[PDB]
Amino acid sequence: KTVMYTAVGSEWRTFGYPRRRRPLDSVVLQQGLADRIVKDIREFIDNPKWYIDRGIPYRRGYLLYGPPGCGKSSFITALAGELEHSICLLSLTDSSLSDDRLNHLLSVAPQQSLVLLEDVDAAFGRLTFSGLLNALDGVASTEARIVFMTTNYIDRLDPALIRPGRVDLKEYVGYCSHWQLTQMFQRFYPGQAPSLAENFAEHVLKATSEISPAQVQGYFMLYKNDPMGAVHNIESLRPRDHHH
Amino acid sequence: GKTVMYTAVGSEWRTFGYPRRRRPLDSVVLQQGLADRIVKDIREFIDNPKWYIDRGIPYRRGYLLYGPPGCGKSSFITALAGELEHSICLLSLTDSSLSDDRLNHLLSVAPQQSLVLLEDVDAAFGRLTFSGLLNALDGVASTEARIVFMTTNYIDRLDPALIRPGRVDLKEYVGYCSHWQLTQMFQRFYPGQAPSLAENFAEHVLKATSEISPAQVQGYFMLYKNDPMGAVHNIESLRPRDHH
Amino acid sequence: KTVMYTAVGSEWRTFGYPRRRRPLDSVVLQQGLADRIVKDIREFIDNPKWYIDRGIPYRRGYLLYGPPGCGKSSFITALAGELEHSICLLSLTDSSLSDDRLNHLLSVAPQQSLVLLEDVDAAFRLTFSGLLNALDGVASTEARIVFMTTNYIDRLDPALIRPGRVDLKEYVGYCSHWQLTQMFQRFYPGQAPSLAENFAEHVLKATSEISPAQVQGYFMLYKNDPMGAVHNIESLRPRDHH
Amino acid sequence: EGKTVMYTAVGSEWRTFGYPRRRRPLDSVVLQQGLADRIVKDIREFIDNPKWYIDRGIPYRRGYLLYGPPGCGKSSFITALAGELEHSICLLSLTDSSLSDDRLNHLLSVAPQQSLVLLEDVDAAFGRLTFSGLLNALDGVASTEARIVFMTTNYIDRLDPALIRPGRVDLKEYVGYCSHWQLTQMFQRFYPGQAPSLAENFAEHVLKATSEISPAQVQGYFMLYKNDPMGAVHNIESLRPRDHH
Amino acid sequence: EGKTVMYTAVGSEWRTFGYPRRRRPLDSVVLQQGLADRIVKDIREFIDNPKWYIDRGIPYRRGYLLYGPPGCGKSSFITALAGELEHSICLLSLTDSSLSDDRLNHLLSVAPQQSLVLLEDVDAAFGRLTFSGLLNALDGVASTEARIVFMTTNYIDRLDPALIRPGRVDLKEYVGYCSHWQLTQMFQRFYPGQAPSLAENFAEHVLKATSEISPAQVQGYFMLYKNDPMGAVHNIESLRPRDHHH
Amino acid sequence: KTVMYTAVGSEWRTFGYPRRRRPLDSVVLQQGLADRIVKDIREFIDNPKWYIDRGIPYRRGYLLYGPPGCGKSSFITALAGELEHSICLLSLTDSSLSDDRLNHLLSVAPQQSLVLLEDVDAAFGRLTFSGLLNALDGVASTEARIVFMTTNYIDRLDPALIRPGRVDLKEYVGYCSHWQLTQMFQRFYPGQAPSLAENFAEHVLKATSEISPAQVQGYFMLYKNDPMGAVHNIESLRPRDHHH
Amino acid sequence: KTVMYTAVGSEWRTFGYPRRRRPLDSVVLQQGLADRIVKDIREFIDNPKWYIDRGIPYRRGYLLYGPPGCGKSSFITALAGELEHSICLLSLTDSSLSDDRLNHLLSVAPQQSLVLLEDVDAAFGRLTFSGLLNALDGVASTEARIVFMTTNYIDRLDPALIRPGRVDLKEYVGYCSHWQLTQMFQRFYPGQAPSLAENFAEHVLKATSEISPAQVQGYFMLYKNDPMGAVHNIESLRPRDHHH
Ligand SMILES: Nc1ncnc2c1ncn2[C@@H]1O[C@H](COP(=O)(O)OP(=O)(O)NP(=O)(O)O)[C@@H](O)[C@H]1O
Ligand SMILES: Nc1ncnc2c1ncn2[C@@H]1O[C@H](COP(=O)(O)OP(=O)(O)NP(=O)(O)O)[C@@H](O)[C@H]1O
Ligand SMILES: Nc1ncnc2c1ncn2[C@@H]1O[C@H](COP(=O)(O)OP(=O)(O)NP(=O)(O)O)[C@@H](O)[C@H]1O
Ligand SMILES: Nc1ncnc2c1ncn2[C@@H]1O[C@H](COP(=O)(O)OP(=O)(O)NP(=O)(O)O)[C@@H](O)[C@H]1O
Ligand SMILES: Nc1ncnc2c1ncn2[C@@H]1O[C@H](COP(=O)(O)OP(=O)(O)NP(=O)(O)O)[C@@H](O)[C@H]1O
Ligand SMILES: Nc1ncnc2c1ncn2[C@@H]1O[C@H](COP(=O)(O)OP(=O)(O)NP(=O)(O)O)[C@@H](O)[C@H]1O
Ligand SMILES: Nc1ncnc2c1ncn2[C@@H]1O[C@H](COP(=O)(O)OP(=O)(O)NP(=O)(O)O)[C@@H](O)[C@H]1O
Ligand SMILES: [Mg+2]
Ligand SMILES: [Mg+2]
Ligand SMILES: [Mg+2]
Ligand SMILES: [Mg+2]
Ligand SMILES: [Mg+2]
Ligand SMILES: [Mg+2]
Ligand SMILES: [Mg+2]
Repeated sequence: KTVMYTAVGSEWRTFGYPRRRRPLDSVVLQQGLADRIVKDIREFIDNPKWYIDRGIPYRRGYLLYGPPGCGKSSFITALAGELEHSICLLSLTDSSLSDDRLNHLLSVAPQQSLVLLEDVDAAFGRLTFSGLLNALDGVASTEARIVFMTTNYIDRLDPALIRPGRVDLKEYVGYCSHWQLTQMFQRFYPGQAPSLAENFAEHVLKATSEISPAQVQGYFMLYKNDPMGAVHNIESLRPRDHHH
Repeated sequence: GKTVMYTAVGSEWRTFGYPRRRRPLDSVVLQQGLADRIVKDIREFIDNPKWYIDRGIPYRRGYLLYGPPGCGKSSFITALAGELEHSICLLSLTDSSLSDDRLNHLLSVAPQQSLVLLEDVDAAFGRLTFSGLLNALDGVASTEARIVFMTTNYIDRLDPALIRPGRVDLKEYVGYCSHWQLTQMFQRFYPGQAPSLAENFAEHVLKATSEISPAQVQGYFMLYKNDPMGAVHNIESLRPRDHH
Repeated sequence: KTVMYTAVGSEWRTFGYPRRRRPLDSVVLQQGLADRIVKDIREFIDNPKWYIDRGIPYRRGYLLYGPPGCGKSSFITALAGELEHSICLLSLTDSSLSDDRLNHLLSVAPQQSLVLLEDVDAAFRLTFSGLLNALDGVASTEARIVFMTTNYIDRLDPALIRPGRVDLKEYVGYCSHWQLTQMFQRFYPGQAPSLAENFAEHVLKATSEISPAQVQGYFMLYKNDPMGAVHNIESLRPRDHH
Repeated sequence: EGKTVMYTAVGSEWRTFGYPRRRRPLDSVVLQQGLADRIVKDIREFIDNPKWYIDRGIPYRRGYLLYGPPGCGKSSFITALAGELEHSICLLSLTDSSLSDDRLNHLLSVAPQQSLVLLEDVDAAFGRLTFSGLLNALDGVASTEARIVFMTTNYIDRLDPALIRPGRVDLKEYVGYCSHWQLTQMFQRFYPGQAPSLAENFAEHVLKATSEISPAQVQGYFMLYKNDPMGAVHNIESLRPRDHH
Repeated sequence: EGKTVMYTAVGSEWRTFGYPRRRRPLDSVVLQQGLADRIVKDIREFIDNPKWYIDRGIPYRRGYLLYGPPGCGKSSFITALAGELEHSICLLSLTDSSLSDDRLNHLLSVAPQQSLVLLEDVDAAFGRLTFSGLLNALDGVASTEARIVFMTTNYIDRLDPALIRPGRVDLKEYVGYCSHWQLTQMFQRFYPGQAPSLAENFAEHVLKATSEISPAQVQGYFMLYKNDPMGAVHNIESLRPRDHHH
Repeated sequence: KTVMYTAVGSEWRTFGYPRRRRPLDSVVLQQGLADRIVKDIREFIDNPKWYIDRGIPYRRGYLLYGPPGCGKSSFITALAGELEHSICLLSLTDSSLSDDRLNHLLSVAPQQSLVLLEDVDAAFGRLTFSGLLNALDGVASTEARIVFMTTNYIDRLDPALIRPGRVDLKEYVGYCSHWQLTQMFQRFYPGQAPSLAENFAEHVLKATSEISPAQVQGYFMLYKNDPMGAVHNIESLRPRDHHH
Repeated sequence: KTVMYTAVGSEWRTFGYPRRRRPLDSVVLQQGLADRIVKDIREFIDNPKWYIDRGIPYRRGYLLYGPPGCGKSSFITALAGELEHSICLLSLTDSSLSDDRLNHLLSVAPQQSLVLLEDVDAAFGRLTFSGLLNALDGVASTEARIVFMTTNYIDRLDPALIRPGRVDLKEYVGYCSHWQLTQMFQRFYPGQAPSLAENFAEHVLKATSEISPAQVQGYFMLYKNDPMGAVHNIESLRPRDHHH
């Protein structure tokens, strides 16, 4: 299972039921991206002695950035499941949250957890920019701590917030590649000819400029157990205005 | 069968007044095929949890009804709830007590077999933040077996991220009367008249008006109770008239 | 009598004494207007089955709009008396009133009452969407009659007063010839109709617009003096403040 | 013999303010010729004729607006009028933290009987009070009967017409700078038992030395010549307007 | 020997502020010739004539405004005047968190008898106090009798005429920079037993070295020449205005 | 020792330990300035009868003004020590401080104290301008009271705040004269030839346009017991930009 | 170990665990800078008598300024460890912090501690500018007190805040020199030929205009125990845009 924590005052409490792990394979990122992040984070988890020998704070931060519906929240959920880590949901835009409380919350994060700061562009007894920077990477910051940040708008982030030592790895999570379309078709319609996934991908890339994995999921939801339906109705993915 | 309304008191849902008489689905006249398409979609969602769990997809669905005042959004959602024997949870996003924390908890403890209703979601944009809403609707901590309905008169005011697939799965325009809605409404208000008389009413209404809401048609029929010939003879009164 | 209720928190409480009913006849609207509103509201009260058979929310809303002093508040008082209804005074500009409280207040309105929203233009704590959804939304209750007033209908959002929120909109204006003769005959009973005619003709020549409130105020200067009223009409010709 | 009781609002209720006050005699306030008589006649006709109102279905309420420049008789007249009618005065401040629409409605409904409710400087008003709350308290569905309201302002042009329409304000009176008649009347009150010809001399000369003079200025001048009517008549050039240093 | 009691507002009531103070002698405040006598005469005539007011139905109240530049004698005169009349002083701050229209009305109604209510810097005023609340407290239906109010300001042009009309303010006096007469009078008070000719020498030379000089500046100058009248007369060029270091 | 008081509500309380007196001689003001202020304040303390005979409020106020680091706070500390006076630290920018509280605090100041108002330019329930003027010199002001004000910005002070009777003596406290440089050198390096102090002063005034006593102190701190070091490294006092 | 304190009201409390000391050698500043600050601060700690004899307040202040990720927070941590000093974390942007509380907090700082004001540019019932100046260097300031300030933006600081006697030593902490690159390579890859560190430094300075030590650390983290990898992949440090 994957345990979710939320902040209640200065302490972390479980949020609802332990959740079924989303399998990492059920999230289709651009080719090699999932492997690169998993390798990076396993190398961090496996090498505390390398950090302590060199006097380096034993912490790592990740930033996933890009358009809505491309896999940021889903990937972090699946990654937590893959690493048997829990997730601490830390809201930076919150009445009770002070610099003092943030420092304490980061210091008492359950072990084997990812601290998740969603939509960190929207932050900027209340939090200050300097409080956030010094909690993430300052004199009092604690060790064995992994932080994930997300944003739709990396251009809005102050460079100081995401410099190495606060964010160690930045990854763009984008609209579907050819490879993501064939991989997603094969996951939703297992045991079809690879040639049929190819047919689907070629035609989607000709009917669209940009398509999110969320749109691809939503389309396959209209053709449950109907792979030929999925391949025949691709013109419906051509963008269409709202009614005015 | 009745329809139970819930409102939020703190972090919990409480019944709001009496159980209400179900509005029959047939008493709401949407554009041809629209009601059937939404009922089919939502029954397919309710009937297929295993399809979602097998593929690791969050078992949640969101609906947006958009369009001008008086065209059937609130009445359809009431009737739909009745058809599916679902209750309705009335969630006001513009509300002093509602924080990101409370919204997360309220969505997590929604009565089973309920539609969470967010009316006028354009008017939303401690207290609630835009990121808190997006992450409650589709984020790491969002709960399963959850159906959300949103409405707006102004879809052009909504941020794309709020209504992307995975937050909103189906968007439907609910507009001014078609020819078909006029004949269907005439036959419901004046049962056992010749179809030719409903036709006469529809043709003449569409020549006297550029746009007419179902609410206006209802209001007109209210002046001609049990007087179908009255309704057919006084259509020039629907030609728009200034306030004094 | 007519009972007035005001909101205390989420509940309705009586306001002062039960009031003497104002007779409907003592409020003089434009010819046919009062009869049309009474007929409409009695048809609503008498026809719940017509609504339920067709699946229509059993609710009706009224908007009276127009210049100060022409009969909106007085008519609603008299109408309540005529229908043996009470009145619930709901102030939309009020510190304690939230969307939640408004919903609950409309749901526990005493039966056989008119909910009165005076000066509904001045509302736009309560949100616009909260008001619209209380008046006509999923949780709105049945057997409910709402009256709205405004001096400024052009300031109202169309969504607030669309059919299903407001079912009947009526303009309440400055005196017609007919209102002037009817008012003269009520204030000076047992005079020749020709004397009411003399009064009306001369008032319409001395004035561009005159409210019933001004006509009442004028007759108050000539209590039991109908000849005084007919002789001093040039005093109604508009005169600046100093 | 009789006194005038002042009430102020404490929460939703009226309480006495200090001592019962000695009545100012109506004759000690000198308004323009006929004005005091017209207001007294109007208000006595209202007090004496409840049946006329009830028979015709008309709300048994009356409102008065006194308007004009500072120091011309508005507050002093209302004090003297209250004394003449053996009425108390309820001092209602519309600019006040605690005052809501709800509290105003309740305060007007429990006003001591035989009182004038006084709204001084009603131009300066425009939880907390709203314009609609004030209009509906003064003349709306829940307004109470046997109620007399007096409003004052220095600035009638700032008042919304809806606030002072008939049924909220029934009688509007301008209270202005001294007429010839007010000058002779004031001289005769401050210097009783002088020849009318001496009051005439005073009035003619004051109107030649001044464009505008308030009764408050005339009172202030007579205060410099207590028991000295010839002094008052001889020093009128001192009333010619003079800059601040 | 008499003292002067100072009161401040605590809520709706007046309380003594520190010790009873030594009376400043009226003669130790040097106003322009005749000004002090005119104010004393006016205020004694008010105190002595309640019957004249009651017979004519006139509110038994009087208000005074002293206005003009800093350091010319407004606060010191009012202190000395209070002492001369054996009156106490009520210090009423109009710019104050707790002060409402209601509280001001009550405070003016329970002012200790034989007191001057002092509103310093009344230009700076313009729940919480409103303009109408102040006007109606000073002269309105509920205002109380046997009440004397003193207002001061450096800026009379900033006062609304309604605040200072007769019946709120009955006497306005300008308190200005030193006349020739104030300079000779002040020299004779600081250096008793000197020839009038020496006070004359001082005054003539000060008026040639300065455009404007406050009594406060003259006091401050004499403080440099305690018991040294010839020093005072010899160092007058030091009163020629001199910039701050910039 | 010198006792420091701070305001707690309407009353004065001791702040920490009694402090070692800074010797007056250890503060080097422009030639004759210290002597003129000491003479003035001793003349005030010694002459209450002169004030009472003439009816003059027995109060005196002082304003020290000028650039940062030139001796205002250190002089007032040393002066208090020389006169065996305590110091009352009155902050005018303070949430709790009302007109009422300021009046009471000035009236109950410990006897034989200087009331110190630092940075009086920065002031302009809560304090008002009129409250401050009337506390300093008004009807209820108390006697035997000495106030010191400081500012870096005398041009920002309203003339009414610092008129005679509120402020009786204004003194500018400026950048080093030749005399202050030789005096400071002789204090930091006792028992050197006057010629060496001269060498130091001449060269500092050629390398600098403006130098504060604080800068001279800071320089001598780099050359403790090294007077030749001090004389040899003067080019280091030539102004240098920040790395920006 | 190194003990961290944070403010709780008017008093200092330990923050989590005593931390492992960062060795001073693990922080690579520009050549000679570390030695100059250590020498200065040891001279201050060792010479109270020199201060008391001359009447000089026994206090010293330090300002480290420059771009993000160049060694300000790391150096102060390591310096505290080297001097066996604790660190008091004082947040100037904080709801509860008044002028009064700041005065008291500076007066009861644990002995043998550095008071740390991070991001002092961001400060400018509640703290005022004058309150801060008078706490740092005023009549009531306490002795045996060491303050460190940092900023990314020294141009935003008012000169009065950082004048000698408030700040005694200002040091720029910048992007990597040639010397910092060879020193960092030799620390991360001990026992390699100096010639290899040289190869690394020359090539990094040709591929970059500016590189922070934080970026160098981040790069070496990709080549743990792979010095030839570090030397071969330097073109990867050439700046690269975020995906738009
Ligand atoms: N790369 C992906 N592979 C598979 N499913 C995906 C992917 N991206 C999105 N989805 C599906 O689409 C929905 C949204 O995915 P999610 O990861 O929450 O997107 P996101 O990038 O966090 N969006 P946002 O918060 O709006 O910036 C979920 O139901 C996912 O299963
Ligand atoms: N399509 C429809 N079929 C039948 N009745 C309708 C329809 N649309 C509106 N009405 C009637 O008109 C009134 C208002 O309908 P409702 O569904 O509440 O509108 P809405 O679209 O939610 N309006 P709004 O909230 O102002 O955007 C109710 O009395 C309905 O019975
Ligand atoms: N049509 C009318 N017939 C008889 N009396 C009327 C009429 N209109 C107004 N009045 C009288 O004038 C006064 C005001 O009437 P009312 O109905 O309160 O006006 P209104 O339109 O509600 N004014 P307002 O609130 O300013 O928009 C009352 O004293 C009524 O008796
Ligand atoms: N018409 C008048 N007759 C006699 N005395 C008057 C008259 N008008 C003003 N006074 C005197 O002048 C003073 C102010 O009178 P008052 O009636 O309070 O004026 P007002 O018009 O209310 N002034 P304001 O409140 O500034 O608008 C009192 O002392 C009165 O005695
Ligand atoms: N006319 C005067 N005669 C004698 N001393 C005076 C005079 N004016 C001012 N002083 C002295 O200078 C100081 C200020 O006098 P004070 O009466 O407080 O001035 P003010 O006019 O009230 N100033 P301000 O409050 O700033 O407008 C006191 O110490 C007085 O003794
Ligand atoms: N004239 C001086 N003689 C000797 N030391 C001085 C002098 N001026 C300043 N200092 C020293 O420099 C430091 C600050 O002096 P201080 O008196 O606090 O300056 P200030 O003028 O009050 N500065 P500021 O508050 O920024 O306006 C202390 O360490 C003093 O010892
Ligand atoms: N000069 C340096 N030598 C060695 N490691 C360094 C150096 N500068 C930064 N680092 C490393 O990079 C990270 C950040 O260093 P740190 O001292 O916190 O930066 P800073 O200058 O305080 N940054 P900032 O607060 O953003 O202005 C830590 O992981 C350090 O180990
Ligand atoms: Mg997301
Ligand atoms: Mg609706
Ligand atoms: Mg009305
Ligand atoms: Mg008045
Ligand atoms: Mg003064
Ligand atoms: Mg200082
Ligand atoms: Mg740092």
